[PDB]
Amino acid sequence: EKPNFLIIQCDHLTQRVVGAYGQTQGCTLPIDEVASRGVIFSNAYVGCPLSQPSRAALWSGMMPHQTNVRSNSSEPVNTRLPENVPTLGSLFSESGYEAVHFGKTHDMGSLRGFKHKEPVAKPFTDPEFPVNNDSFLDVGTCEDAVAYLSNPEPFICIADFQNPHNICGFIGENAGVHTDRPISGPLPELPDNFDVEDWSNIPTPVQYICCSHRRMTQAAHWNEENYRHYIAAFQHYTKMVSKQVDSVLKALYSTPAGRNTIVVIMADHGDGMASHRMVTKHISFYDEMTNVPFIFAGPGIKQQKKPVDHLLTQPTLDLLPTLCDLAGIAVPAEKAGISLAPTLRGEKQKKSHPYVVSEWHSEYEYVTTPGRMVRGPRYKYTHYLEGNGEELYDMKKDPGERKNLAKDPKYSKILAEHRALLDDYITRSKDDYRSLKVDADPRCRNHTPGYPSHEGPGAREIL
Ligand SMILES: [Zn+2]
Repeated sequence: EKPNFLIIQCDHLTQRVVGAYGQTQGCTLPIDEVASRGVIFSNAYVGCPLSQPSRAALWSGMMPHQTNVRSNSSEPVNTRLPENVPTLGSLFSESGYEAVHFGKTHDMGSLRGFKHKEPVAKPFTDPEFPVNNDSFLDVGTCEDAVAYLSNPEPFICIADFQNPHNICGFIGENAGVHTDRPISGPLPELPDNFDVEDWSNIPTPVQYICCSHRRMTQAAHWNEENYRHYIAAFQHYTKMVSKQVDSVLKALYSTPAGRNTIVVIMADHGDGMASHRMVTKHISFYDEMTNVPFIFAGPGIKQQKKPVDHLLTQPTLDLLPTLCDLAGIAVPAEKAGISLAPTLRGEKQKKSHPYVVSEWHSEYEYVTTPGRMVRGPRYKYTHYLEGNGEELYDMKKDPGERKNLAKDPKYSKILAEHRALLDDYITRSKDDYRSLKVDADPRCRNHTPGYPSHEGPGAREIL
């Protein structure tokens, strides 16, 4: 019998908060239970740390400059994926699967082939944290997926949850200098990489996220207590969505279809979680935002106690071929992803990514400051057109990315070697990166570098 698939994706969800990754306890027990039956990938980099580019890319198995959906802007700034591009939904539908999608779309046409049902917001009251339509829509999504799974073959079902994206609304309610609303639970500690060591040693676009990113403008002058309350809220919205994941899985396993279902849990991108002073996602490529949870379990998938760290994976590219392989569906040769089904099955992985990549372009076209990330087996390299800025982090010895090695002459060979990987990427993927124009108004680079120095309203008000 062909397997069913349930893909659960949570917007902003991070490795740090998912207990299976070993950093934070107590926030994701239902996800951790799935992980404990299957396989989790340590190195799972998304193609862009932003929702619409990530999703347009994910469901088509392509990179953002190829879909040409490079920001969150709507039509005509970004155009829907052409109907001739194969997608996860087209491939599965054409192979006899019922393909259904619940929850957040934000796909710019890459969900073609799925039958989508729009969720309806179901409001509720939270006595300690701000909640908004992000959280209320998730209630509807959960109801929809529960109803579907409680009476389902073969099928592929996506449940696209918003949380912990309600962190964005939290930041708005706590913008600027403020005293935090008291909460009852423990107040988390700041991460080891909270502080930026040296602002002069990071790229211009990253130095001025306070100017270009509304949420960073709002948090720029936050104190340490303020950031700790941010982390608490992030954990709270994570717990909230984890309860919905539990409800969805209970529905799945309530009929005989469940045991024949492969479950995937992932995120479109992560969240700064105060690391590098960052809130949410914008411009930078640090692991908190680019390296997401990527968990599989189900029939034929052999349990692995240890996270898989010997492979570099790219969910944005790899999900489509992995699911097709598990379903016995031929993948178009042009798709650049690499099926992980052999690793999942305990069979020989004959092909793997030598490196993985992420992209930045713009958020809403106020500031266009393209960049690229290359994660090799050990080091992460970043480049930004603006100022020709570069980063180089030793991910083995400096997993917090505190120490930029790009200007250290001891690392000049390593730096060259990673520039060369970017060159290979640009060639093979037909990236127009090197020809792109920076549009970064000097008004958004007009104070001493770094967020504590930020003055004034930021790009969306000034430009
Ligand atoms: Zn600023």
